[PDB]
Amino acid sequence: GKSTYKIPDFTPYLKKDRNTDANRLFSYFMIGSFGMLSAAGAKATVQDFLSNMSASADVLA
Amino acid sequence: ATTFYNVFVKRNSAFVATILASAFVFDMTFETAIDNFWDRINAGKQWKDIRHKY
Amino acid sequence: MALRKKNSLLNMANSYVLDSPQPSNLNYFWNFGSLLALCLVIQLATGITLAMHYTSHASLAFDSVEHIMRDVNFGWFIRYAHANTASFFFICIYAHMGRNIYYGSYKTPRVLPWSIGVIIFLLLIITAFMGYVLVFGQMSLWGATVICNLVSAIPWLGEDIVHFLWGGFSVGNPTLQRFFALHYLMPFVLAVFALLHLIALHTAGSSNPLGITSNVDKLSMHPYYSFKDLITVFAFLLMFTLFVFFSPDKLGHPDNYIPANPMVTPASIVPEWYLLPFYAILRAIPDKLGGVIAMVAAILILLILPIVDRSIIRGNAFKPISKLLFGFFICNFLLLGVLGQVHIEPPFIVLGQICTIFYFSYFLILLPMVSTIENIFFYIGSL
Amino acid sequence: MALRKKNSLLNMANSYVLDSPQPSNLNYFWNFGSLLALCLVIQLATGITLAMHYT
Amino acid sequence: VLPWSIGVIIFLLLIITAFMGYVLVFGQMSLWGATVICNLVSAIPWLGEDIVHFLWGGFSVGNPTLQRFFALHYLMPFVLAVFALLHLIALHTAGSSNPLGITSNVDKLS
Amino acid sequence: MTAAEHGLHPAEYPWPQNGMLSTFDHASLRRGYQVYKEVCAACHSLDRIAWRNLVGVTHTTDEAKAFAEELEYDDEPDDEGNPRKRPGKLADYIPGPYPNEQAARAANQGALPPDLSLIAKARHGGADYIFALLTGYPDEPPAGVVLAPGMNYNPYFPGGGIGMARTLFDGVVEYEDGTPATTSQMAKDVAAFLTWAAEPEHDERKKLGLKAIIVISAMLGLSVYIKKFKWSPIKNRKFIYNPP
Amino acid sequence: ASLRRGYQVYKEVCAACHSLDRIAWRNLVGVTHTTDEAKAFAEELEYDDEPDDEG
Amino acid sequence: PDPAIALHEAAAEGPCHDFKHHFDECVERVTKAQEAEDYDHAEYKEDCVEEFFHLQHCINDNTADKLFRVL
Amino acid sequence: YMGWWGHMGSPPQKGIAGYTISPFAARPFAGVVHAAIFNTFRRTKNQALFVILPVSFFYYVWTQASEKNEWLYTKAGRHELAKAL
Amino acid sequence: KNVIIKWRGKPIFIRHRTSEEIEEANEVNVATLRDPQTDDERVQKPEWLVMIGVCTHLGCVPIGEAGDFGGWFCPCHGSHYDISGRIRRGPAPLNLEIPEYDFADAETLVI
Amino acid sequence: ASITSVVKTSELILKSPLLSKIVVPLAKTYVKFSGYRQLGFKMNDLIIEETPNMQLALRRLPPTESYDRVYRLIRATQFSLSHKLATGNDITKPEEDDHYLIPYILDVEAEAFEKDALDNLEVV
Ligand code: HEC
Ligand code: HEM
Ligand code: HEM
Ligand code: HEM
Ligand code: HEM
Ligand SMILES: CCCCCC[C@H]1C(=O)O[C@H](C)[C@H](NC(=O)c2cccc(NC=O)c2O)C(=O)O[C@@H](C)[C@@H]1OC(=O)CC(C)C
Ligand code: FES
Repeated sequence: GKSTYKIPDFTPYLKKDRNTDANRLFSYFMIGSFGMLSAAGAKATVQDFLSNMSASADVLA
Repeated sequence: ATTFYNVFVKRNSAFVATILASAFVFDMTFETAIDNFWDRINAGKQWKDIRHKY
Repeated sequence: MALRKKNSLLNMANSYVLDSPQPSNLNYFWNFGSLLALCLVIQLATGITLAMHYTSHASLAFDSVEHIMRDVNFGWFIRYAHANTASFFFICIYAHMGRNIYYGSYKTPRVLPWSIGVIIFLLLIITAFMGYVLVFGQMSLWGATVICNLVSAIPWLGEDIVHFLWGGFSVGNPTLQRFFALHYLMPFVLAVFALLHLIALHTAGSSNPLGITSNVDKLSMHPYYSFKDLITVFAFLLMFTLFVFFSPDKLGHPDNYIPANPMVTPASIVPEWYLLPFYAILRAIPDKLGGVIAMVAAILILLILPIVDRSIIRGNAFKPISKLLFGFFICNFLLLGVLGQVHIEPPFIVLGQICTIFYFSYFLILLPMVSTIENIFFYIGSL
Repeated sequence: MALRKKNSLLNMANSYVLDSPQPSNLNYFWNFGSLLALCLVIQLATGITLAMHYT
Repeated sequence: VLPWSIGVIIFLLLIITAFMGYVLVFGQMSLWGATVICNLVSAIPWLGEDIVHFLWGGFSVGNPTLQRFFALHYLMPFVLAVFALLHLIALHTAGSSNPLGITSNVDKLS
Repeated sequence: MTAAEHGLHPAEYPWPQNGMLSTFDHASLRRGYQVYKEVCAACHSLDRIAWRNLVGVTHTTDEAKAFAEELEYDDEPDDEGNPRKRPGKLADYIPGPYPNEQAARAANQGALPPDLSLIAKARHGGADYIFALLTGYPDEPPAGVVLAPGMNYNPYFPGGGIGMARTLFDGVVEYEDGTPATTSQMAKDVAAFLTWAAEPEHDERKKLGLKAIIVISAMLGLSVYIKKFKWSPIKNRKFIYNPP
Repeated sequence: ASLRRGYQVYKEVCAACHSLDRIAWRNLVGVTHTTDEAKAFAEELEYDDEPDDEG
Repeated sequence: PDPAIALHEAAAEGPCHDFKHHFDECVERVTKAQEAEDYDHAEYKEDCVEEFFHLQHCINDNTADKLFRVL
Repeated sequence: YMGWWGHMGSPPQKGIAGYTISPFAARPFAGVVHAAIFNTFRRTKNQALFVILPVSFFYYVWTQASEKNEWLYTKAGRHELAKAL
Repeated sequence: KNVIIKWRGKPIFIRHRTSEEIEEANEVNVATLRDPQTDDERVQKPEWLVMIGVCTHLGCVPIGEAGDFGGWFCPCHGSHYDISGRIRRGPAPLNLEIPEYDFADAETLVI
Repeated sequence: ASITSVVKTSELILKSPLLSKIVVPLAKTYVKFSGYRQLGFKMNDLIIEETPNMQLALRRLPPTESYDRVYRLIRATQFSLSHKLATGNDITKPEEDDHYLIPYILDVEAEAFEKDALDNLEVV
């Protein structure tokens, strides 16, 4: 309400183990999983999509 | 756990290498897993199931 | 100084996608812009791919689309992705326009992005109409016949113009070849206008759901909106997946899988769903020329929203009467859509006329009245 | 302030084709840039036209 | 350096664009041009042959090749226009050079 | 419009392939091909299907080559430039019963039997419409219906009068797998077959969609965690205002 | 006048072995022949029609 | 023999009996009307299509799943 | 009307202290269950009328129109259809 | 006799009408005609009924000589056209369209 | 619309006893339903400011009033993005909803409209 050195209450959101490597590693596991599926999805997308350019079934015949 | 972070995550070059190697493994295993699952839920329906008659 | 700011080329990317200052409170309806960018990219990728397999000659067009479905590796996917994404493009574009109307994005200082937007909307309609013709199925032919015969209502020169667009005396091979060329081109024009409306917007920045200035509290476009945009990308791709892989023909008309036959007329010619409201507006006017003018006016009338909205407050978040009026307007726009696909029979003829009058009266009467009254209620009510 | 400078869209055209400050002594070899722009426009116009007739 | 470097890419795109357009006629020079030029890619070790067949869409230059060159020949000029615009935006930071090679900052003309 | 003018809308039958995870029953597809070949092919073409398309769906390569080799197709001219015929190969398309539309209409009292390659996608209803139509000829047209000459009453067909007569009767086909060839069985089989003809990627498409759904769902879940993670500083921000 | 004479050479000498597939009878009209002369040339030949009613 | 025949007959006598009777009564009226002279020179000739559709639509709703279960 | 970082065009700010914590220090899903239930209920309740009123009205309109249309093209509706045309 | 000429894919009915046929067509009072027209408006030469032989209802081709007004009968929904090719009975709203045709010679017409 | 217009029209209504009897209760409920007070805004904080006139009026605000306005906008933006409403002291009470800006914008506009009138004067 007045003092700016009295930091507002963040206890509802602060993690107790916040400076552990375990803690950071978890969030990077989420980011990395997301990167992993995006990489797997992009590979699948590109490979399937560009295969249209390979000889079609009538040509192969 | 610090060890895991230090090896696979701390350097971005390592993290991206880990992600791409994981993507490779996921892609290969997921393909195989879906293939088997798809064959079980569609059992006796697919060509591979009736081909033996011919 | 950081390279992204120093180098002129990088700086342009930077100013749009990275350091761009955005309001900190944009809600999920601000994500349709990026979905429309994603639709536009998917349509260019799938579109260019289909063009590598499509033949624009009328003797071969329909067959080339069958070849795509049957012989090209993943051709089914590319075809269905392209056809369904055209529907999703219109869901996203209606959403994006709806967001802009509800939140008053058309007001000063954003009249220019809005006005260019109305042109983007027209180009999208033209683009999607021409693409529909390229299949050269029955809906393709009969759609091009009916729509291009509306141009015949332009007095004196109308007939001549139609023959000029068709390249002949009926829809045929010349029409098909020219629509292919134009359908390839128009999405690039549409991309340029999309980029212009963003450049125009950059002067004011995005509006926000409260309708107040955001100059007090800005957030970089990345990472906050980058990551927020991914949520709707994946939500969109889930919807895309359900249609493309599991129900690819739910949004379409079976008549387009019959090859074009100039003799046989299909049971019912109705346009693609996203054109249906404008089609209902056209049917409402009995006069041929009147109908065409009304149909075009139904889109161009959006250009007067900056004038007819007399509110001193931007957007509807705080305006209960405007919100109710907007609800009625949006539902009426959907009812027009539904009336576009019924037969011209009682009682839908009169109903279509009432809905068309309601559509126009929103811009011309109700919005000016309601916005004037709300101004007075805010002032008296807060005294 | 003049509209060509005030309006963001106009200002971009202005900065490239109208107020763009050029050296005063460019010779005729600086005109190939605009000829290449003209070639590119003719190729787009003729090209798109041929595409309307080509199979 | 940057306008120049983007220009070198414009030059490559123009070569590709004009090569593909030449194929679209499907006359003898069209065919034999596409055959010989796309068989240069066969020299890329290991994957070269595979890449050629992928670009042709078949085992020789034929209909698939022609259709895909049409689509790309339509597209490439638009890419070339975008790069042309980028090299100008890049140039705008320094402005045009001039035949004396000195600064023109002292004496500008609209 | 009158419901007559629209046609009766077909029931929703539980086809094997209905269901996000379900393929066609390929034994039914094979039976359906036999119905097409022995009944429909008399009047209807299947022009978009090649012999190669049956291979590894309904038939082995040998069976399909045998079907192709029984037919004669137009070869390139001989050395004197005289026309020639050759035996069919797998790349050949299944040939139609008529050389052109005029021949087709002359054989069918003016009506033109459509090509069946896309018919399951080209009609509202799909398999259900084909099944309903083939099984939906009443013994007697409803009293008071005036059929035009050469028309047959069928309520599922718009207008009621169809130029195609009832064709499936118990035991017109003898299935090679010992399945009783009842009217309903044959209609179910042929309707499955035609659905496959119209959308031959159906099985592959739905498997890839399963993969897509799973990956995209996971990425959607993760993208929401990441969004919330990166936005938490903004959501959690607190202010203290001291008026100056 | 030379073009017309040349057509007569083509018709009486070359056409025995060589085709002229990209030229239609209408192309000679108002170049070498009147409309009547060209229609007369066309009407002397038989071309494939659309099938009759029995196909 | 054809499974459908039995299933349709059962559904007509059972859950779709009201519609069966409607169609029947319609047919009786129309046949009787056709029997009467100067029917050919009438303005409106009644059919039974509507009643037929109501019956068929009902039968199909009660039969669809049962029929596909025995194939 | 909008500037850039450093000169965004805000009236001068003074007297506001802003505080936040690191994403790594926060639970991103803190109180998510409470929000998903109670907050969404609050926000939906507050906006319900603006959706329900127009949707219910236009659905009723459509329902009446489609039922009339259906009835006009029955045998029973022959006469009323004849007048309506 | 009635000929069928394809012209832009659409069939063209050309009937060489007899004297008594012309008479039959000139009878019907214009008043009682969905699409009110007399034969003189339709033909520029009474012996040459030239029409676009597509039915005005949906777009089937009428079988000629059949009908109830002995002209053309569309089999699709049972619409009857006249010897002028005017609609008399059935769903069809308009009379069978007349192309723009001119008699270059008295023995040849262009359409 | 101009704030001048809004203010003049409102004054016509407040004058007429009949009109005020029916309009003032409506306007009070409207403002309750509007719900801007639940984000801790004063009415005037919602007026569109990207106009030259309004920019000038904001520059004429006393420093204190201006600093308070910036806080209310930042606070409201934060409630918006959190999908929370104000509670307790953050809710604008009816007595605190003062028209702090209306006098300034009415002066800016008075001059702008006089300028337009006087640009069209005709010596008689
Ligand atoms: C001897 C003739 C004949 C046989 C046998 C025949 N048909 Fe037909 N069929 C027709 C004709 C003629 C039409 C066109 C009817 C019309 O347009 O009035 C037709 C139409 C159809 C239609 C489309 C109706 C529509 O909606 O336009 C389908 C589907 C169909 N047939 C499938 C089959 C199947 C499946 C079989 C047998 C298994 C079959 N037909 C057997 C002659 C036949
Ligand atoms: C290809 C079609 C379009 C694309 C890709 C597109 C993209 C975008 C993007 C990315 C933004 C900024 C982010 C956002 O607010 O969502 C935006 C804002 C805007 N767009 Fe669109 N847009 C398109 C069509 C339209 C149309 C049809 C209109 C209007 C009829 C329009 C009017 C606007 C306006 C007014 C804004 C500013 C809104 C604001 O932030 O307050 N756009 N658009
Ligand atoms: C805004 C961008 C676009 C939209 C909205 C759009 C829309 C459409 C639509 C609606 C169709 C009919 C689809 C069908 O039912 O089969 C279609 C077909 C087609 N489009 Fe596009 N299109 C777009 C961009 C492009 C582009 C850039 C190309 C590049 C050539 C392209 C090439 C084609 C082709 C070849 C077809 C015919 C093949 C087919 O029907 O699938 N499209 N388009
Ligand atoms: C830099 C722009 C372009 C260049 C350098 C270029 C070059 C060429 C060339 C060299 C040919 C062979 C011409 C011949 O000998 O007949 C050609 C043909 C063609 N180009 Fe382009 N082209 C360009 C742009 C375009 C564009 C934008 C289109 C749009 C579709 C297009 C459509 C065609 C078509 C249809 C042909 C084949 C018809 C023909 O050979 O005339 N071109 N182009
Ligand atoms: C479509 C092809 C191109 C177009 C339309 C184009 C257009 C232009 C224009 C209009 C200018 C400024 C005016 C001038 O100096 O002539 C310019 C400058 C320049 N262009 Fe290009 N250009 C193209 C291709 C190239 C290529 C291939 C290169 C380099 C390989 C290049 C390198 C440059 C450079 C370095 C300048 C700056 C030169 C200076 O003013 O000193 N451009 N170009
Ligand atoms: C790469 C630099 C080139 C500059 C143009 C490229 C694109 C670009 O600027 O991207 C941005 C990411 C932009 N989004 C936004 O403004 C945005 C702003 C605020 C909030 C949100 N969402 C909320 O959470 C946003 O989504 C966007 O998607 O607009 C595309 C259409 C642009 O494409 C073009 O105009 C070129 C062409 C492909 C259409
Ligand atoms: S189509 Fe000619 S009678 Fe209906």
